[PDB]
Amino acid sequence: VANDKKPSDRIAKIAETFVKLMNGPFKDLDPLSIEETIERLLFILKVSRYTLAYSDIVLHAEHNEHWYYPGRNPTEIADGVCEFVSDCDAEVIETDFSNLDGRVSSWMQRNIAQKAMVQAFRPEYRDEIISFMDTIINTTPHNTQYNGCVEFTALTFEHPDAEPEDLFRLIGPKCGDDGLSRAIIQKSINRAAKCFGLELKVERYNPEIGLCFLSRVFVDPLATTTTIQDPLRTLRKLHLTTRDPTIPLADAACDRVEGYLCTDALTPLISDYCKMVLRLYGPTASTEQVRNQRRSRNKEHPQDAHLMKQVLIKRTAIDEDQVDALIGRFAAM
Repeated sequence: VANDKKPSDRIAKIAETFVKLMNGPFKDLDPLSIEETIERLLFILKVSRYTLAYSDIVLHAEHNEHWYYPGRNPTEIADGVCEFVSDCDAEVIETDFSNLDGRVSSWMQRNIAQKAMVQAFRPEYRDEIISFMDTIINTTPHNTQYNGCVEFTALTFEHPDAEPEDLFRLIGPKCGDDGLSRAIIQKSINRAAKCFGLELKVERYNPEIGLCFLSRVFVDPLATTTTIQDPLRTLRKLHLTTRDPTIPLADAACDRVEGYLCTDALTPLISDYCKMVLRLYGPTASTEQVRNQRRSRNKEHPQDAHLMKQVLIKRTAIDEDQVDALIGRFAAM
């Protein structure tokens, strides 16, 4: 659903200041060769060749590590999240956007992303990048840029008397559709989204139900960095498999449970399901080398185990006796 909601006059100066702060000290850049882009990490290649270099140079710089979390290993993500929650003393807010790529306006697209790319890249490459942006208007970096712009707008609205550089220095971790911010702008974020024309969903941090971030649940971010898959999103749908019909059910289930072990080995109410899938569909599945040579293969802390159990129960609103009964039923099947 395309939208053409231009922002107000005042917000334009805030957006320009945010873009300039994003530019930082990297005035000049050069495009990457086709071979280097191909070995990095059709239609994706032509934009990737420039966008990967732009991200790696500007968005992964010294003065842009405060907010651009997108682009780091999951261990690095967990470390950053724990550091941010320690800094904010467990006072953080979560942002959940609905169809951001389908809702970003033309003015935002042509005044944030296009401006940033043109300022980052060399003048001799202006035509190619502008043509690529025009083709885009009619991937990953766009969401991060939108999140950074919205964070800058919120910070500018919260403290209009501070210098833009100091305001932007407080930008918290942001990664695409998910991000973190101070809880003091919980109500003012909705007005900023309305001014830009975006829809924002915000939820106050609650230790009883855990914290939601990148479909990951932090059981107790104050002390431990233990983290698990989001139970709210996956439990209601994990019993149904959305793989293509051509794949046997056993191979898809095996890949799903292998990923779950790789990410959620010691999570209550999921380990039992994964083990029962491995016990039932496991022997009936095909050879694992066969599925490793098949395209659809990629189409999918012990100390606080008690606390993780209680946090999962709080997340799923299931009584402990009910949880034990469910665990017994799952294991005995």
